[PDB]
Amino acid sequence: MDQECIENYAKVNGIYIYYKLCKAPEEKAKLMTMHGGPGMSHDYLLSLRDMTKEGITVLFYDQFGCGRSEEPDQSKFTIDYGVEEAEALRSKLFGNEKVFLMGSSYGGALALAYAVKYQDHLKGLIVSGGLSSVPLTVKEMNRLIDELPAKYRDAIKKYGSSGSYENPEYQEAVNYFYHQHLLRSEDWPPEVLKSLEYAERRNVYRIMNGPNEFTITGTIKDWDITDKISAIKIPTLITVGEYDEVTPNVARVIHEKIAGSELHVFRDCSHLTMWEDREGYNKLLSDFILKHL
Repeated sequence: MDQECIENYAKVNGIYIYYKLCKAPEEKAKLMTMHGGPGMSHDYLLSLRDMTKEGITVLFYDQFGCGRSEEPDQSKFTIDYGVEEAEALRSKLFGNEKVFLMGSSYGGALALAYAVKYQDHLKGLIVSGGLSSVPLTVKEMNRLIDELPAKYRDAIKKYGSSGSYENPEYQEAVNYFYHQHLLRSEDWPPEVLKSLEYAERRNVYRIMNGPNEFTITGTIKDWDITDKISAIKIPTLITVGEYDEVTPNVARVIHEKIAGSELHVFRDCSHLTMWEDREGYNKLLSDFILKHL
């Protein structure tokens, strides 16, 4: 039915990286996945496991410094290193095979940076709630914040300006935003909480990203490779939720640059669409993958 995903410890260049590879039956192609954050874990992407019964193998893993993986030197907390970490893993794990790369959110940005350099080692590309620019994302998130009820908006422009991220009136504003643009479900699945827990437990999120989804003061604050992605020539699927915290306008910019790419906006979905519409999401991706073998 399913076959017990297999877990193992790697050792890519210098450090220990955890990776879970759920295989076949009837191997048609492999799909490497990249969780978001930066600084979350592979867990919230587990819903994509269903695609194994479609002949698609889904490779999971905690990126450097995340989840179960060990973190490297701080100077390596970069998207460029994450790229080399992914390529290195692929090469050491699949030799010279071609593969499909999916990316969620910051994982989407990482996937784009990967593809830009190693699309040669790539069969297909999927970007969900991703971005080619952190400054653009931030400007869009600021608009979403301004459409928020005066209370939560004012609470963000007050306690956010004094570093009072711990303040209750501030956390209450973060939950409202999240339940509107991060995940629009009653019962947040367990896998989502584990990744969230992991984000706060390790040091990647705090350093590379910042305090939260809409306060990106970390090291990637100026990252923007919008001018490089048009170099991507492989088949590409871009998805984004209607109420997505990383807005569809952000998704459009990626779409415009990658010729032949398809763009899908899931209605009534936000950022974590794998959970909001698990079935149409898994279907859309598996259809895209198979038709591009």
